[PDB]
Amino acid sequence: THFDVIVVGAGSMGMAAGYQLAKQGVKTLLVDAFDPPHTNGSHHGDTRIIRHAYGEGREYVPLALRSQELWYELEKETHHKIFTKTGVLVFGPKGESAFVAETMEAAKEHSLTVDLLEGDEINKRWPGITVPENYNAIFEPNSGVLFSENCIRAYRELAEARGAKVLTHTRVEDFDISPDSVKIETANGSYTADKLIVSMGAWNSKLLSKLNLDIPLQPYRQVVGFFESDESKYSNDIDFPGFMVEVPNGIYYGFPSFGGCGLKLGYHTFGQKIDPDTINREFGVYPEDESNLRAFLEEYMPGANGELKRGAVCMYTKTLDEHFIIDLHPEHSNVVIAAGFSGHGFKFSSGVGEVLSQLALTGKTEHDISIFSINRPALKE
Ligand SMILES: *Cc1cc2c(cc1C)nc1c(=O)[nH]c(=O)nc-1n2C[C@H](O)[C@H](O)[C@H](O)COP(=O)(O)OP(=O)(O)OC[C@H]1O[C@@H](n2cnc3c(N)ncnc32)[C@H](O)[C@@H]1O
Ligand SMILES: O=C(O)[C@H]1CCCN1
Ligand SMILES: [Cl-]
Repeated sequence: THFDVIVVGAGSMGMAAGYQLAKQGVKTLLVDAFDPPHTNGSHHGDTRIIRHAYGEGREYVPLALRSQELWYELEKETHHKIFTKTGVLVFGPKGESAFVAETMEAAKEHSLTVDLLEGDEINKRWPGITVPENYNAIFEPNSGVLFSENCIRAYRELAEARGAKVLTHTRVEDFDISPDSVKIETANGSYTADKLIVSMGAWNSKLLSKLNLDIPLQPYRQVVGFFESDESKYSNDIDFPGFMVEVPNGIYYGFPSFGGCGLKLGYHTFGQKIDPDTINREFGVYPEDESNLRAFLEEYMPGANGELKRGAVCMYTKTLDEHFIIDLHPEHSNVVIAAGFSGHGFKFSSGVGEVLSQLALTGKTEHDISIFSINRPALKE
């Protein structure tokens, strides 16, 4: 019940941190409210996009590239499938998309490998896409799709084999922080360590107040749907890409069909404000769930608009500036916080696990994480 490090929340970020700590022989306890991977947090629905040319900001590119190399390393270490190089297509109306423009600027700044296309060039290259002639695109061939549940399961199995312990179905209810130690309280007992990593996903919005932190964090209910599609156009086997696109009523993202699962789509810039303990996790309970998806499909990917095969309900946790929080607690250098991933953190989770392990062990990281500071002005109302 004493450890070197305790990770609270063994999800996307926490489980990666656990792997990085265990690989260094650091005796780690991970505590999760469920049994990860699971369907109650932010990491299910099978698949996640990884992009390198980064439309949310060119400053994420180093972490994206480091994370990509870590995912290739993970592929080699496990029998679970980690990554498929689908490429990622980004498109939008010419001159009317900040996301597209920043994606292009990031690629230029970092000498990333991309193709530039416009109008009917897009429809011709990828049968099944129907964009207007005034749309332009940037395609990144060497990014792709992560199997997110498999990533967390592989990190867990590898960490446990090296002696990490995973206490499941155990909610942390409170914390007690001292100068020279950390303590968590649960119904199944209290545990102590030298250092704490706090990575509770959407529950960071509810429980960071138990560490005397007051940070705006808003959970959002974000659905995805898998649709019966024309496999001769939308299969990964015919090189249909992953995508993240801007259109006049917002940003949508999606995935090619893998083994006939259907094209998967989500709507990024809308979701319901929720609390993670009362969210309705059934797909289709609000009319928007299915209708906002088919509105996009009928316009832009009309042969991927068949029967709904599967739906899922997941959560984002947004900061006011939609940048992450990765830092030491301002009052407690033995406490590390990972929060506020704002709907775009999974791809970085391998690199973030490395950052969190460095912060926990040394109070520093070799990564540049200034944009993720817990003290920055734009976090606050
Ligand atoms: C929901 C979603 C997210 C998403 C996305 C599509 C959807 C529908 N598409 C993405 C994409 O294509 N590419 C990408 O890079 N990101 C994408 N995202 C976002 C991403 O999935 C999230 O940013 C990321 O998963 C956040 O990870 P985090 O580690 O913060 O969250 P988590 O995996 O849910 O893990 C939190 C864990 O904490 C446990 N927990 C909660 N409360 C407690 C307490 N009290 N005690 C102990 N454990 C606790 C949870 O159970 C969970 O396992
Ligand atoms: O993180 C990404 O790549 C996009 C996909 C959906 C949400 N954010
Ligand atoms: Cl998130």
